[PDB]
Amino acid sequence: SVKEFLAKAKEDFLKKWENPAQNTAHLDQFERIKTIGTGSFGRVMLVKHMETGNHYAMKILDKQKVVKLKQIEHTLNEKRILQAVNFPFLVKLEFSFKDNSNLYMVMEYVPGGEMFSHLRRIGRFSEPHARFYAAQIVLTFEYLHSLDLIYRDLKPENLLIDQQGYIKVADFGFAKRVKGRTWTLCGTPEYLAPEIILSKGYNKAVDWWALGVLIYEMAAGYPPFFADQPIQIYEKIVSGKVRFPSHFSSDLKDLLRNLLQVDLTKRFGNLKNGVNDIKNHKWFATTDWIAIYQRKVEAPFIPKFKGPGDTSNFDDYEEEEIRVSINEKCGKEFSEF
Amino acid sequence: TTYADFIASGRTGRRNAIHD
Ligand SMILES: C[C@@H](N)[C@H]1CC[C@H](C(=O)Nc2ccncc2)CC1
Repeated sequence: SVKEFLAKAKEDFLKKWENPAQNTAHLDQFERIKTIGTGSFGRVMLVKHMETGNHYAMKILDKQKVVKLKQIEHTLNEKRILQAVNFPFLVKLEFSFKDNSNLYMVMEYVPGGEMFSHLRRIGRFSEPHARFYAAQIVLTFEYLHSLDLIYRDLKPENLLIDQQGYIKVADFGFAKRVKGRTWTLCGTPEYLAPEIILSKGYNKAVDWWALGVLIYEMAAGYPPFFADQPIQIYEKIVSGKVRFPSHFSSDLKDLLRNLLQVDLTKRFGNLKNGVNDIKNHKWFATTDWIAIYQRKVEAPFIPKFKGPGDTSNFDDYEEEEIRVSINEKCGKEFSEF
Repeated sequence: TTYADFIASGRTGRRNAIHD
């Protein structure tokens, strides 16, 4: 039934992949309220659609800044992928468009904040709390990978908490549809698999390593490999000696040692049994995968909701103007956007 | 403790992606 879900899901994805939605709104349809996020390229603002009174989150990219950062192809990936996908724990793209200066992706507004902010504040999550979120990521990766998509930037910063306490994965700036291997050095230092650091040519397994990093960080309050400067972090990763907090259950550790596995023939998610190596782990024995999918499990944490359009679950950011030049920038580079 | 080492570090804020 998982096989059957995913085959129908692939058919859905393919139609949208081969014929992307394009130019489905305009900047002037929106009232910009507040900047709720930055990076890894551009910024994301709470906006309000006049015609429905709905709130959305609008990502804006400056086309010239994208060109300078050699993110053209990645930005086209991001929008082409995001418009095509559909899964409960993936943030939804409602509209995309562009003007002379910028690209815009209007997503659904997820008011609950980034997981990062709650994780840092509270300190760490209990194993049950972390498992609840981890299960969501497992199913989301099961879904993306079945589509040949690699996500390539899992971290708490990219995981939004909705009004029901479930996750939306946001920021597809490095997501790529690739069947074999790929080589681009991208991701976030703490979450890179050794094979990326070592410039080897890698695949969807980097995402399962990054899951290992996440689970550990959710449970411990800090990541498995940290230092003040990325090079020091890479050194720790390629040694691969990870220390677990004494509070980690023996199941948690054993999950993590199979996810934070330098050896691709042994790293879970990669093997002949695929994602079932994760799903049937003992750390996950209490997990009801169908109930997680259907959003029937009771969330361990439900964010405060002060109203529609409330942004108090996000940090405050410097506000930048949206400049729209009279001359078209980078027309040809972004023609399919 | 490891917690204290982390909290005193420069990377407890939002971490940017890298690229070459
Ligand atoms: C840290 C960066 N990789 C990036 C993570 C996702 C974030 C976002 O889209 N937030 C958001 C979307 C929808 N609703 C509320 C917030 C933008 C900043």
